[PDB]
Amino acid sequence: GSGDLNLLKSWNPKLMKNRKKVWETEQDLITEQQKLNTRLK
Amino acid sequence: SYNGIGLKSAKGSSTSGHVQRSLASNN
Amino acid sequence: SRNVDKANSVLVRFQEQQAESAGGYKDYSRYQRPRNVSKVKSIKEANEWKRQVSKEIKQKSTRIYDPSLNEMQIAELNDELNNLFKEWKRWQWHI
Amino acid sequence: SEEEIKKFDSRIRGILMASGSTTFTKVAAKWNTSLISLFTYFREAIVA
Amino acid sequence: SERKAINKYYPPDYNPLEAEKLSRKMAKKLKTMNKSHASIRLMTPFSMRCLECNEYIPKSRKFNGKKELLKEKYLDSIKIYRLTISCPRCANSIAFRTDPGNSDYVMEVGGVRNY
Amino acid sequence: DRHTLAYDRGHRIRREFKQYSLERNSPFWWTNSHHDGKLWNLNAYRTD
Amino acid sequence: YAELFNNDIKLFVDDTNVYRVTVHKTFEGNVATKAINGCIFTLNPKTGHLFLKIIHTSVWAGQKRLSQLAKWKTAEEVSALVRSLPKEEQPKQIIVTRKAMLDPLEVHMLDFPNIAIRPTELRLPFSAAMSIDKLSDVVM
RNA sequence: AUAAAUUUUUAAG
RNA sequence: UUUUAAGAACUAGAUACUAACACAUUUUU
Ligand SMILES: [Mg+2]
Ligand SMILES: [Zn+2]
Repeated sequence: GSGDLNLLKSWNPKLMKNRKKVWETEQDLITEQQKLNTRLK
Repeated sequence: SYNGIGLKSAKGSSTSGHVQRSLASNN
Repeated sequence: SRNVDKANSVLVRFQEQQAESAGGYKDYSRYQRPRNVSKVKSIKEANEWKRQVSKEIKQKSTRIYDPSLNEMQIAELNDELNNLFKEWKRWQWHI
Repeated sequence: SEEEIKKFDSRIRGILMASGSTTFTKVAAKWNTSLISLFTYFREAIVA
Repeated sequence: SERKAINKYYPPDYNPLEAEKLSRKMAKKLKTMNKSHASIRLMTPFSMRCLECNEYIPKSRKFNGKKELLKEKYLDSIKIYRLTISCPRCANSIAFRTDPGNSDYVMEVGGVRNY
Repeated sequence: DRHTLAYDRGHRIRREFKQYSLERNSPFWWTNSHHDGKLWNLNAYRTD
Repeated sequence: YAELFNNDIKLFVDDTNVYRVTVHKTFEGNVATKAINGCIFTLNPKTGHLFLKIIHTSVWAGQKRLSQLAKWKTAEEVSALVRSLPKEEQPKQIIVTRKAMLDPLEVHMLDFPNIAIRPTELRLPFSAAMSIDKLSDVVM
């Protein structure tokens, strides 16, 4: 036991399971807002 | 029969200590 | 996991739900107010709900005089007192 | 030669003591990368 | 009573789904289960400066602290949490926020960050 | 990269003295896959 | 919206009215939730033939969790409905208003690899089709 | 002209 | 005085707590 306990808990955003979740949701919303921008043109 | 071939006993050798004559080289 | 999890599991609760029906357990150290007074039930019960208030009256009453110096804190705690003491009044009134 | 036999054995002991719990495929991976080295270097001699 | 325990003795009847229903009713009346609050042991990533006793939480310090699910939800759906930590010298509560869009924390109410 | 590699000479002794200047062993110290290519293959073993 | 009338033959599925529950009055007081007979609604955009599989609520009297049994039974009748179609009349593709019907149809339709399943990329008003008086008369 | 056969699990930290 | 919670029925599906334990990670493209 040496390093940060934060890595071993879920809520912290810095570790790679949650950062990936944010990546995915943001990517989906980028697709949606992109298509909806193209529709209005 | 144990003729002097094999291991002193199979304990730490992890094998089964199963020995068999070699049909290969005889004549 | 802290025993907060372990005391709330189904295997803990179910025996309490049997003890209510089979006897005189069920605490009152668990549940909260209950919010409304007149909705309470037979006297031998509100009797215990009432002490379930007076005890906190004693704890925080002792928690008044303490020098520990937080004046805002003891202000909100002071209001909490008044609230509870009013509740005590209400439980007496129903009795 | 006897020396580098003992070096190999000592290295296996290395893989063993180093990983308390590394799970599994890490261990097999390390042992692969060790053995393949030993054979690939010593190839012919080992038979005897 | 082994730490790793395979079985748990159950009463001889125990309709399990029935206990799920009656226990589901029981879940409302309890004080702890409904607290809306939470308690978690954690660390301070960004260090600190206290705004009361100006005490310094130097880099990363264990704390018994309090997690709360925030009524905000990042973007359309992402969870966002708010943590509180008491100061060692004084009784003071400092809070966090976790920004999923910007990985680092941002904080409020009772502490400032060192640069 | 051969045009560069012809200006790399003394690679072997360097490989052997990597023992001293860094901790982690390099199980293959007797070849550079750059100069010597790749001296073995396995994948057949897999299927077998 | 253009690909619908291309030479492929596709079908349209609306299961929303398979499960209907209306409010009535009990003899003391309540809100009475009752189940009215539903229907399974599929059409191709070309012929305009309305396939309805009328469903009587007596089938629903022995179950709980009726959302699952709903989507699954509707999927079944889509499967058998495909089994009413010879190779020339087999649909090329199938499209469903909801995306909560995708899985059970993927379950039943495995035997028909030539039949693709697709979600609706456009909101479609096949849910209120019971407002057509002839259809609702045949169902009631 | 050979008949040569090792093991095997629980708790605590 | 003030105050509203409690009961019945229905729905689809995964999430919290603990880190004391181990952390050359090496390596084939
Ligand atoms: Mg200990
Ligand atoms: Zn302080």
